Amino acid sequence: GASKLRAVLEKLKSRDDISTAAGMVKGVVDHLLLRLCDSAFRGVGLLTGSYYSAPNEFDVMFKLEVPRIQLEEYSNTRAYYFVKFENLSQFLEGEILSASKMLSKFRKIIKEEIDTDVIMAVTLLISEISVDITLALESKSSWPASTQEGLRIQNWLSAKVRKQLRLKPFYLVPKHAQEETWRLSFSHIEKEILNNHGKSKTCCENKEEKCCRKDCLKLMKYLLEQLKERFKDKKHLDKFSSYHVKTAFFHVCTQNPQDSQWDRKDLGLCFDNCVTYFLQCLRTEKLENYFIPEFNLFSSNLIDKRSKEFLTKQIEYERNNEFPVFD
Amino acid sequence: GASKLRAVLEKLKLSRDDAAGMVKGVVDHLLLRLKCDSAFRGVGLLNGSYKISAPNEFDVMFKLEVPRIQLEEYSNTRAYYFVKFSQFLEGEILSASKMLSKFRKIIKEEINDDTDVTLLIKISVDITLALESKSSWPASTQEGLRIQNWLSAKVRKQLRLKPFYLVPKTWRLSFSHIEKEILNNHGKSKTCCENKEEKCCRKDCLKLMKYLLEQLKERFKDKKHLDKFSSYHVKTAFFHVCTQNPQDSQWDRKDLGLCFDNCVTYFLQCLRTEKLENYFIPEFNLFSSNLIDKRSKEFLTKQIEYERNNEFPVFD
Ligand SMILES: O=C(O)c1cccc(NC(=O)c2nnc(-n3cnnc3)[nH]2)c1
Ligand SMILES: [Zn+2]
Ligand SMILES: [Zn+2]
Repeated sequence: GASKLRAVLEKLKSRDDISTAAGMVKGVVDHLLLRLCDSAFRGVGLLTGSYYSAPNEFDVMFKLEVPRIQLEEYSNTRAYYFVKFENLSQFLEGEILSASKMLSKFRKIIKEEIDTDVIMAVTLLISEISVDITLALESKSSWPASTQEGLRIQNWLSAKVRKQLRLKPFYLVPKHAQEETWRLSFSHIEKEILNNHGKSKTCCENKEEKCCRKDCLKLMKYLLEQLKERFKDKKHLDKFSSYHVKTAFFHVCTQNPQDSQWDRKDLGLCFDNCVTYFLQCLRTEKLENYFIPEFNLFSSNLIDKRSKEFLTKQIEYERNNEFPVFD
Repeated sequence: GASKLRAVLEKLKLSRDDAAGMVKGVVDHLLLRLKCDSAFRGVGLLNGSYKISAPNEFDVMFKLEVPRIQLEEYSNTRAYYFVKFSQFLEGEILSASKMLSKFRKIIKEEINDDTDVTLLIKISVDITLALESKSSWPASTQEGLRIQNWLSAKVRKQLRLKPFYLVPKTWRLSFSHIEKEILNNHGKSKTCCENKEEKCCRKDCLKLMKYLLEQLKERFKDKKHLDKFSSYHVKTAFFHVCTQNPQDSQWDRKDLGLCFDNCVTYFLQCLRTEKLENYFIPEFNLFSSNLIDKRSKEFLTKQIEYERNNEFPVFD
């Protein structure tokens, strides 16, 4: 029953509709970067606008190079940190850097340069299409000791690649934990190891090496969004996001490191295994962050078992009926 | 027969411990005095080590980013260029003679602060200055670096967005950085030579053919028939065979004897047909009659054919 999934893939490929709309966004973003003329946002750049069933919604991240940072871990929560440190000290509240103040001037300088308006990091609605903008510090120092045993790809993309990827800078993003904390972000690494997906360097570059990894992730996200929309009336699925399903997908990738276990003929079986693993994470309330292995996205402190037991029930019914949410 | 190949591969690994700290400190220190001068302000050694049977001889390159540069090719050579962009502009062109003189002059000054002058210390490291250009690579490289069936097209695109380097010789193309990259990341699989199940003999094949040429260059040191051949020819031919043999299973270290034989065979086909294209500039034949004459190739050919016919007595 894999043709119904490829029929979904066929309809999912809204290909030109996102291509023509991204040009309108490119102007707004390029017309946003010049105005942050600010001393505070001098070295601000971006991180190819992403688009996680909604071709009219975008999210771009604005990198801000911050040199000579030093991080204090919050409270054994290995993903949230305080930031310490030719000098810029407006938001420097004592020694910790005020995330709320630093985000306020970011919202302020952006609201000045903006049928384009702003909603309550930053979302806008141009020409009636929305763009989420995110502020991120860049630290070219070594990755925090909380990441050392994460990104277990040595058996899949090789240890030589993992050492190379950990040479790259990491990113911190304002995110409360109960406030004034920044969270570790490796979205750039996620982009890297998704477009260089295979164990073979020529994977998917020829008909004999066509795998179904990207297609499995796309259906995982599509399944979640469809059910997130179907049950919009209640809020049981509001705490789930495509970051969870893509983190689970990465754990299936390190579990099945060979390209032979991802042949496009076995798309139905491979996707069935991807759905099976995501359900196991739901029931056991365990899905470690791919880069911070001690950070549990599915801990009871973040999502309650009632909402996971609801998501599990919906997915189990879907798999047992050839996924009607696709119809 | 492959037992003898692994024997010299073993003896070639014991001569590696002796060593690279003295070379590293002197190259580090002299880079500070280079930033003293404005012309060398952005200068920087590019990755530190370097014949193979000569452990006391190194070769370093010094990258100095020259920006916003227009290259115009010297009369269809497709590999030598004039650098049209202020101490060394003879005309509208620059001058490697004036650049290297200012290089060798500034290089001379700092040295006198037990090292003579290529700086002999015993060991003697050779230094090379390279122009860096982050611009798109010249059109002569358009059909070179044919690795899309071996290391994929994505890797080829990623390598070509890296800068290309020019070296005084007119200035000639140099892709030594790209050579090292594909050498230590050599397999179709990313875990090639990283586990017991995916162990290839590509690197061993390159070391053997280099040791093959150097030893015969030493044996016939007086005949002057092989002094024009260099390890860059061996490595260039090795890359072509890697293109001809993309799959890692065609490089199983179970078949080191056959893999090395297939390497010397291709190298001999280049010597006989007098064609060895530059791996990056396919229209630049290193084995041309204007460079190496036929008598030298025929002598090198005959010497390798006898060697392979007798299980390489030079490897003793
Ligand atoms: O040109 C020759 O026939 C020749 C013969 C012997 C030695 C060298 N010189 C090098 O050691 C070299 N190292 N890289 C290159 N190279 C790069 N792209 N084209 C040539 N030559 C050149
Ligand atoms: Zn693939
Ligand atoms: Zn290998």
